[PDB]
Amino acid sequence: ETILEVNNVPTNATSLMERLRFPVSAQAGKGELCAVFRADPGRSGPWQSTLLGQLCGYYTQWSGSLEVTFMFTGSFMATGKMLIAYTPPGGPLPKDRATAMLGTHVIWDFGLQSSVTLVIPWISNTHYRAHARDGVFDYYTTGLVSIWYQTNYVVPIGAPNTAYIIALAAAQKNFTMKLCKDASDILQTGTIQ
Amino acid sequence: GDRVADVIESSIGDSVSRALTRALPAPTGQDTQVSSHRLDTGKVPALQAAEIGASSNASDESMIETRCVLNSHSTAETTLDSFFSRAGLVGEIDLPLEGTTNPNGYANWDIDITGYAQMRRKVELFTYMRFDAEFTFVACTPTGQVVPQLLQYMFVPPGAPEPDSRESLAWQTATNPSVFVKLSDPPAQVSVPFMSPASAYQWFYDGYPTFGEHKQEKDLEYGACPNNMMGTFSVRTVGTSKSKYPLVIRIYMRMKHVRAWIPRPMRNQNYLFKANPNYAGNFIKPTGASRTAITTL
Amino acid sequence: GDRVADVIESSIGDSVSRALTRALPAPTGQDTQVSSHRLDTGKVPALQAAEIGASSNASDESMIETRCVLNSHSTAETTLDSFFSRAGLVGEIDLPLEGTTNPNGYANWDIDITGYAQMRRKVELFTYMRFDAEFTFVACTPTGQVVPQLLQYMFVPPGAPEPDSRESLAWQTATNPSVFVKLSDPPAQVSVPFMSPASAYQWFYDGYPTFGEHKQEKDLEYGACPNNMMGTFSVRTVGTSKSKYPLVIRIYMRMKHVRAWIPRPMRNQNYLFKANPNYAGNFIKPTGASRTAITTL
Amino acid sequence: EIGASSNASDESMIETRCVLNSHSTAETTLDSFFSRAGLVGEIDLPLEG
Amino acid sequence: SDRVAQLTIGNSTITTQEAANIIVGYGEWPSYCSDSDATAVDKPTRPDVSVNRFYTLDTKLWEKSSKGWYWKFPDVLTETGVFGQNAQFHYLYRSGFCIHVQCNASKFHQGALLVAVLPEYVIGSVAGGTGTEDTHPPYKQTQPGADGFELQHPYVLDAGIPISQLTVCPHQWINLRTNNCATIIVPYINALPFDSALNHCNFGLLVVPISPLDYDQGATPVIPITITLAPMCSEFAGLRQAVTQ
Amino acid sequence: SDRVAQLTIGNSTITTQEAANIIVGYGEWPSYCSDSDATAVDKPTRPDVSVNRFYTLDTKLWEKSSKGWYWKFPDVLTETGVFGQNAQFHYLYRSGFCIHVQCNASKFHQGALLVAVLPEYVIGSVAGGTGTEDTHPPYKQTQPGADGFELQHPYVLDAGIPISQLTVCPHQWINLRTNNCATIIVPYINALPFDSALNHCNFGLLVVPISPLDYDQGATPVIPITITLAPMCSEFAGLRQAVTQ
Ligand SMILES: CCCCCCCCCCCCC/C=C/[C@H](O)[C@H](N)CO
Ligand SMILES: CCCCCCCCCCCCC/C=C/[C@H](O)[C@H](N)CO
Repeated sequence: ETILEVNNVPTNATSLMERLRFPVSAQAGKGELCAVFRADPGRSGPWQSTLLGQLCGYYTQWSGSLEVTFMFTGSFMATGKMLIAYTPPGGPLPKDRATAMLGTHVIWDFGLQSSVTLVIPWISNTHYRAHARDGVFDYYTTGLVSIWYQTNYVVPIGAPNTAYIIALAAAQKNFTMKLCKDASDILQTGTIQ
Repeated sequence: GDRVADVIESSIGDSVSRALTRALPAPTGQDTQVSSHRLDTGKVPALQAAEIGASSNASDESMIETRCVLNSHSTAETTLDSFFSRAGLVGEIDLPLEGTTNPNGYANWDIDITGYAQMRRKVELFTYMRFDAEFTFVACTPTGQVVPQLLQYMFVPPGAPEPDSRESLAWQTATNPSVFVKLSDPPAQVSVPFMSPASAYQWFYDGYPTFGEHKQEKDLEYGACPNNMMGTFSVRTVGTSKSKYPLVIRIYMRMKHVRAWIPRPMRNQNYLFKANPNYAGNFIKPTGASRTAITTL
Repeated sequence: GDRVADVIESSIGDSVSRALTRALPAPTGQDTQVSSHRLDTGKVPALQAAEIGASSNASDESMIETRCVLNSHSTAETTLDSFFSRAGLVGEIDLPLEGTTNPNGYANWDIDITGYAQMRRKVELFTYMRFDAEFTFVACTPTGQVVPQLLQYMFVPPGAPEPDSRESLAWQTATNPSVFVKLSDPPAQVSVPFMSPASAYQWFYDGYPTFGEHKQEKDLEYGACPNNMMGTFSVRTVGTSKSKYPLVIRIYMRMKHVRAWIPRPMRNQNYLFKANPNYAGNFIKPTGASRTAITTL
Repeated sequence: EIGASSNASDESMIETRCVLNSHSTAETTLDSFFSRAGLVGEIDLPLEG
Repeated sequence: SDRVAQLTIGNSTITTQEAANIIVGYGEWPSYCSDSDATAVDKPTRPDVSVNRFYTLDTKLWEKSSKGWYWKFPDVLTETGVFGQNAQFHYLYRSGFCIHVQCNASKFHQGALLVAVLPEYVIGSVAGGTGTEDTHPPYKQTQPGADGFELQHPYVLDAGIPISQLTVCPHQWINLRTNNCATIIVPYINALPFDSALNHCNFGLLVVPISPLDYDQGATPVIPITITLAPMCSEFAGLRQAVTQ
Repeated sequence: SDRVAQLTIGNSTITTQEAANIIVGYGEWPSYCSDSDATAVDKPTRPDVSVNRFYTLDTKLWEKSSKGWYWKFPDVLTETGVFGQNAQFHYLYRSGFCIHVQCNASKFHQGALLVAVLPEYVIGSVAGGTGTEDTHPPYKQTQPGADGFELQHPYVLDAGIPISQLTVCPHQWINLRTNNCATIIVPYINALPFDSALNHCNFGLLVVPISPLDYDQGATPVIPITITLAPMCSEFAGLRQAVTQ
């Protein structure tokens, strides 16, 4: 497990560190949306911060199921429920929670166990997936993950109103890579000397 | 637990393929048996019915009076390896001193074997193929002479950074396979495995790679099979300065370890585009030759 | 043929109902065992959890010090037959000499037992019932005297022609069952089987009988169960001319061979309509009696 | 918090079929990853310089 | 343990950490129809994993003056996903259900909910106030859909039947001090082996707050209530074209 | 006998009295995917009787100057009944087919039809007549739907491939002198165990009149052609919300 950068919005040095977590807070109880990200490990995006993603950048073809673990770092007195959905390839981004439940999903309940595991099953037409990118090669897309509020983020008097969530990513025991190649990014601008 | 009769006796789940036909060895042609005259009613092998869709099965022994011939003609030369394991031209790369095509001394060639008619017609007799390959690189100047020049070939799998100049950093080839060879040497020859994410290459693909609205700009996606995109082949002249000789490179491919599925009709029109079965609409010609009348030769 | 593991090991088709509970004989009340004091930690039968939805199972022996009582009190009187096999009034038919209700000397009474509160409250404790019936017809004049008059009762199953007059041809009863009886005789008594197309009568039906738009006119269909429509009961005075005495008929029903399913809460409001659970909205009263304060009796 | 990767599998979360996985792991070994040549140094021998 | 649970069926999973066991309706698990009880002759369909999954329908707000709500089955699902498609295309229907109700608050909130399942829950009207009018409930009241409907007289449950005796039906309590979820498993309840999924409703689900919600000013005032449910052992028969209602 | 046949599957039945046997595509019956060939991990659905039934799509008129038509699979069914619903709701798809073509006339009519099945039938364009233009077939030509599409150059089949060699594909003839129907059974043809039912089309069905229709004035001039087909051993996987296209 390594930290996954779902919140890869900030870019300046004074704020690089909050790309490692994203917040939750009390809402109006209408099934609001929290975050979305794709499920390609070797593609540009959130997965580039993981060891699995960096290593898969060296191989063109992969196959296997992934796993994502979310850790809640609120106060002990805070409760809530969330819906975490995986949309299989071919479908657009869900517009609301009612549409998003129709995919693979898990209901997360805050308690003495801080973490939950969302397993991204291997659902594909081919035995292996080549590395797609922008353009017509996206026919090997993997799908989407979105996190929706289930009930609310309820907190008593005297505890903070905003809490942060840390996400960790890895691969399962059926994961495999193939066709070793050079990595896409070169960490040198001139002569290293 | 199954308790209802329609589930107990159900045939759902049968994963085995019922085969009506089986393969039989045939090293030589079939022999001819002795035959004699026949004068009887009710048994007629001459009359058939082509409507069913089956080839007529009347033989020599049932129609004319024949002798016994011990046929020993081999069938070894018509196998898939014997037909396909022959090298042929599939691509040319030009490296002129001055020009607009490859002015910098480097070139990228996307690997596809539908660029030349001789190979394309042979390979498109089938729909799916699974094979290994053998590539050969013959390099010479436009006048055909051999000169002391050092070249580098690099295989770039999809997803790797494509070189953009002769001094690009991608030429460090820490992971990509590469070949350093001189023009005075014999041609370079390497062996390439089967690289498809699927179980076979398909030369025809009736579909689009992505969802969405299929407008005019998003129309070239028809027939574009992502599983036949096998990367790029990059060439360059080794050196920090410009080369002295203009060079032409021809690539020859030889198949081996071949398996094929689903034969289809052969092409009878001139080719126009790559990965595109379009044909000249206003200039359609017959498959064969013509004659003045049907009653004369 | 099943060949895939997920079909071979599948649990689809299990038609047997897994029962967590079983029936045990209980002819008398349960005995009381001797108990003594207990002074220990970790074992507490007094504390429960009503959130689970289960009745608390602390007994006498676990809370107070008790003696041994050999309970021999029978439970025979609370059975379904003992509770329901008692006759009660379910319908009245009036046959006046002059009037607007039944002016012709004949009447049709649709058979339904939700017309009288005493029987309706008892029968509506449950949702489904399957039973046999016993009907009794007590006939007398409004002053209660018995007179020499001959009557005919006819049972008309649904689909049969309903009589329209005292001289209708339907009274030939070639197939319908009928009873000819005199008022001077004892009341008529007949036995009726279970007649539902389903396996039980349901007193509540959350649905409509037909498809279509559910507008204002097509709104009474709610709660109307066609399977409880058991036909009509027709009465008349035998004769070609008008009768001499005005008569009143009371029908009494007694259940037997009873089975019941799905108990539900008992009614606590006054009834208004037949086959209709409506209640007076502006006049809601509590289930029980009230008192001035919670700390006093 | 313990520092261990989560060990929930496919069979414990969703309803799955039986797949006979025969995908080799031979290509990710240390030799397969590292036994490829690459440039490490250049030496220049000019006539004047 | 007993307070922690995880329910997985199809491609969905529900976890909880404040459970209160599981109630099995009338001590019976859902099951298929046997050959001695079936009456129709055509072979029914059993789509299995595509319909037996958890569906989340909607969210309701719990306030200090809320009276209650009810949902009708399978009217809530007659228009959701593959189950809704099969229910529209087919004439017959047979299935059980697994209901999960979510409602969470803090340790400084209080209140109690009664979650019950009442078969053949016919809704009565107020009969025009005085009671001389023969009215019937309108469409939005008898068949509210997946959005539910609010009780007007929760003391009588809109049928003239006291709520104090609703616990004779399969039920669970949501007491914020102890638990934050409820689960009831309902087998198939009917007097017929198969019935229409569009005309007939088998049961109704009641959620009535017996103890009012109360908290101190400053705590979170938005306490939602969520309903999640999954059909079990579904069968369909009598295939024809689709009908809207 | 051989000229008489009856095909029954699901809740449908087709009878004929002028059959010409049954052609089995490549000598193989449709079958389910095995555990050693499957690659996805979730459990697929097998709806069985609700999708494996005969669907009648449309009727075409045969004239003296008709050129031919083609249909794409399973594009013809992507929007018909429970099969269409399942194909829209799911990501993956796998099935075979059973095609029956109806065309009848009198004993005084003549003509011949070639009914063939060509996998991966990519349709090419005329490339602007001269051939210097890079055109691609539009939507109504590549994916005509359940209404079919008419050939423009039947001698080349709109792909530059001669029709005289179309008999290497599974085929039957409709010769009005002998028969009035054709049946071809196609297993699953693909290089992948599962594929999309909306983006990818497996094969195309060709009906080209090789011998022109001819009759004497006074006989019936309206000779229709009908297509009937039934999916076989259907599987679906990757359930999500429905997508229109
Ligand atoms: C240092 C080695 C340089 C030589 C690189 C040659 C590698 C060739 C890549 C594999 C070629 C696969 C054969 C053809 C596959 C696809 O079907 C074609 N692209 C068809 O378009
Ligand atoms: C000559 C015989 C005349 C007597 C006719 C009495 C027959 C009675 C018919 C069967 C009664 C069934 C008992 C009640 C069934 C339904 O549930 C009720 N109608 C409820 O509305």
